[PDB]
Amino acid sequence: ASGALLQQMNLASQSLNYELSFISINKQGVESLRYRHARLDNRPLAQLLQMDGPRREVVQRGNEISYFEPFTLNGDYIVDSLPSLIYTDFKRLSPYYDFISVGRTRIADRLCEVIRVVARDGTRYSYIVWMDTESKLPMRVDLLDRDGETLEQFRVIAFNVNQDISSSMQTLAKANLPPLAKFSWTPTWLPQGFSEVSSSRRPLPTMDNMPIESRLYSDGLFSFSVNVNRATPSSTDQMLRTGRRTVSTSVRDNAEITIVGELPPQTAKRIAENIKFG
Amino acid sequence: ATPASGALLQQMNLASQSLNYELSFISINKQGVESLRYRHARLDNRPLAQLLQMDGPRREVVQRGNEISYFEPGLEPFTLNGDYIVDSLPSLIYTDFKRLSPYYDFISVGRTRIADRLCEVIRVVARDGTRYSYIVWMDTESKLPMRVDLLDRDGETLEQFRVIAFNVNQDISSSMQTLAKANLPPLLSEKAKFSWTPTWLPQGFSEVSSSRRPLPTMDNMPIESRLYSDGLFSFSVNVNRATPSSTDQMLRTGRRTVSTSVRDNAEITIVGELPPQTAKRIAENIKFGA
Ligand SMILES: CC[N+](C)(C)CCCS(=O)(=O)[O-]
Ligand SMILES: CC[N+](C)(C)CCCS(=O)(=O)[O-]
Repeated sequence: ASGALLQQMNLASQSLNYELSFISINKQGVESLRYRHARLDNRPLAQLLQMDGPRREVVQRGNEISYFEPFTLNGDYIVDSLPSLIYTDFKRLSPYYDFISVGRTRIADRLCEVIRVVARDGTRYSYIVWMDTESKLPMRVDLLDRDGETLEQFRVIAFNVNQDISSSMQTLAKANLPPLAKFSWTPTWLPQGFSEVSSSRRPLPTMDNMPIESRLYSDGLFSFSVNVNRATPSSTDQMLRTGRRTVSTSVRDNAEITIVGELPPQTAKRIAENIKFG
Repeated sequence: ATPASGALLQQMNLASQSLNYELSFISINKQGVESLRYRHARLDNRPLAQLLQMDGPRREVVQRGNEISYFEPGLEPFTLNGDYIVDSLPSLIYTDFKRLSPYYDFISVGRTRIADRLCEVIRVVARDGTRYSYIVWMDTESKLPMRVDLLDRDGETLEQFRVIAFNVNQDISSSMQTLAKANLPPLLSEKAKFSWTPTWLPQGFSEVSSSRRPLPTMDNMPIESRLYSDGLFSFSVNVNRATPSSTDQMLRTGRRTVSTSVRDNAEITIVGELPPQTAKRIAENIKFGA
């Protein structure tokens, strides 16, 4: 029951005290991170630290996420390294994802269940998760191409679980932190599972205050934005894929459509070229 | 009010040999990113160590005094004599920097954060431009190595050692305490002078041992070996009787260079952590009948 195992991983991630020492591998290279999580006063407490170079820090205290290099904002979880699929509602996903068992294997000196998370309609990237058989915490996570090429890799190098909370986190618990629309277009085609999260109109940083209209879509796991703005003679069709960011611009009619998010290029384009106007 | 680079390096060496610690590190090279764990302690005025491969089959290597035991996937384990576990730590760590200094330069490149620690950054370069070099990041408190790169003469990195998490001075683990008293696999099993010597060696190198060994051939063809080291890098000069099938060739993989040259009736093959150019220069400077 992979579905159940994945739900358990999510739950372990949200409710245990733990420290993960892990590396993030992608085209940029091998980055060294530390994540600490705890529960204190029935409230989440977390720290993501960049280990090498300048001291980039991010902390979570309840729904306050404070960033450091010096602000804070609201959110239910730290984003985009610590594998956002760890905070995924897998019950929400099951109708349109397959969870596939690929057996057990040693990662980080632990026996792990290995599970593929694939969207049924062949439309998105996929994950494969190695989870600790005891703690249920994620030991390794690969983000994969539709062609099986790896875009991003999360690998735990050392960890501990169930220990009492660091002086750091014990401090952070009390320490004071920094604290801080209707469109004329819709997408006619979205991959099975996606639904709108928010809409916004934003003035572009240009001499004309030219609006850009954005819809944020998510399927509980992957997310992207559809951005529309009035076309100019300098607007062009183009595709850029780096890692998990695809930027797909297409010009249709008098509009500049740009899709930004975790999507195979093909899918982004298919969305772009299915927006109905008027 | 900060020490010369050589004093720092000596400190790191000392820290490595006398502290109890655990390094969780990755070694990066053309193979990929491999995840290792190294534990070191001293118990009964004796070294105690464990190198564990963290992913896949459970490859383990352990040190107890001067015995090194090798544990493997579905294999009978064995023990050898050795002063330290190899392919663990970069060899750089066991180095005697007092010894190296007449022929190496130790160059400060400042301080930087590795593994949430302020580190001194130091290049270790051989003065005669003859070898690969290292750059070390060393924890400013513990003195332990936090990162180590081995570099081409062109600055390309051949191998990288990076600690991801570590602890120091913490109690010797009950796993390690078990090892001290554990049953180790039984220890598993020539002294001569030759007619040839290398006339050119990089500044610093000196002979470690000599041996004559019968090759695994129908004729019991001897092969004569001199092991050289400079305290950091090491190589062997191997001579054997040339055959019609003996050819000049160079193979460099990572930090193994195999350089064969045939001069006169001899097949000379140099094996070790040396730039190809240097290996060849040694091979083609052996005299015979000295
Ligand atoms: C086939 C070549 N590219 C564009 C990289 C496609 C890779 C597969 S996909 O759809 O997941 O991006
Ligand atoms: C000079 C070109 N090659 C041999 C490829 C670069 C290696 C330089 S080396 O071996 O001395 O570091």
